[PDB]
Amino acid sequence: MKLSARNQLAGKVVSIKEGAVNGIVVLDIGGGNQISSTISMDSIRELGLQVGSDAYAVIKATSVMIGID
Amino acid sequence: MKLSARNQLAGKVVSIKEGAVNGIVVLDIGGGNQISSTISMDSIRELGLQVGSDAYAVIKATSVMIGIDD
Amino acid sequence: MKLSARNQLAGKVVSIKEGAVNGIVVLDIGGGNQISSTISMDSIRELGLQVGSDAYAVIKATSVMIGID
Amino acid sequence: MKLSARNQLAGKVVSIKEGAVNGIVVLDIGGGNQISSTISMDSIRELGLQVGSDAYAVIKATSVMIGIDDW
Amino acid sequence: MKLSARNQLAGKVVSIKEGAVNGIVVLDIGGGNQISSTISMDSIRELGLQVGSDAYAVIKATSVMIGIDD
Amino acid sequence: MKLSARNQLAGKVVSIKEGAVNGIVVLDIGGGNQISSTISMDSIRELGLQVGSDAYAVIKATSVMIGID
Repeated sequence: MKLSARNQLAGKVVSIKEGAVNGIVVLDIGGGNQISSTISMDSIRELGLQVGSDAYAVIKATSVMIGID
Repeated sequence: MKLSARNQLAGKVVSIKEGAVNGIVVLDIGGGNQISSTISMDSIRELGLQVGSDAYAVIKATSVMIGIDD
Repeated sequence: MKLSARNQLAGKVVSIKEGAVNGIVVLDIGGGNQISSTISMDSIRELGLQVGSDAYAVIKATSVMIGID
Repeated sequence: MKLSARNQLAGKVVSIKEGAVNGIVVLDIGGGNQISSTISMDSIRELGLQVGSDAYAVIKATSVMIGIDDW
Repeated sequence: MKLSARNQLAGKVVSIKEGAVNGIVVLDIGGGNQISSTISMDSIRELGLQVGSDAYAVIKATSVMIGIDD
Repeated sequence: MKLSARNQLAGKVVSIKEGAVNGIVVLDIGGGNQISSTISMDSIRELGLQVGSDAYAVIKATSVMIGID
């Protein structure tokens, strides 16, 4: 599928924290940056994610805030 | 403040699209990646954002989905 | 791409209201249900959406509340 | 209460997966579609939800993305 | 309707900024605190919101971040 | 950091329910209102949250719905 979400950042899975109904996936997206994603365990299983998998961090623009020092 | 949001990514403002009550800020966070943020125009003014400003893209972990190739 | 979002509902575009930076797309997903989506105008153009387009309403499970009478 | 959320879709609870502080509720909203919801266990209990309960999937318009096949 | 959203804060409408497809509603919830809401212009009209209207700010718990000083 | 989030509500922590990857923090912001926040356990620990902590409820404007009687 092609998605409206303005942010679709390729990266490699660095870690997966398995929980009860959710888990947290950490992706290395390059440039020294990592992104953490809290999603359903069903989705982690259905996408076959494991440490080392290639994936994307997907974020709708209305979910992104801006901060300054 | 220090925020619980797991994602706080430093970058430089590449463009700002001004709208009616919202605008869209694009940040270059390095590594060839950019992040687009849709926030209120009031916040854009109050934070003093301009093209070239140093800023952060801040994203709660529960807002991030994972994708894989087809 | 394939997405973790638990909700990916097929439907056809019934209307698009254009704004300044955002627009509102209404999708008929059948069975008398319609979904309204508020997204960037850039995405609306990039996905080539028009009245009648086939599309999907995509919703992260953590964005769905449950209500009762 | 009347809510601003543009999406308020009636359906029946088909399943509830209990987690630690959250659970996942699945609603059959008709037309062969289901909606899955991740909400607090406290709310699942307070709303008295069970398999067979009548409910609504409530989604703010700004939370809905659009996808296409792109073929 | 009854909603699972764990946050439902009564207040009075102090201001409405109209936009193109969205507007921004500000509620006085008391104690010197205000809540700003970015919602569709359709909802603002359909709910009959005006300066002075009694209303509620409704927020899903997964939408709330926690911050601290320093 | 300074954040674009239009809602930054001072309060004191009255409860913490720990989960597997998330926990739920309840902040009393005065006037008889309490705000519940579902965030990662990592964040709860990293912010040093305990009953009695001074903190802020931070909410993006696009996450706030309006309801009426």
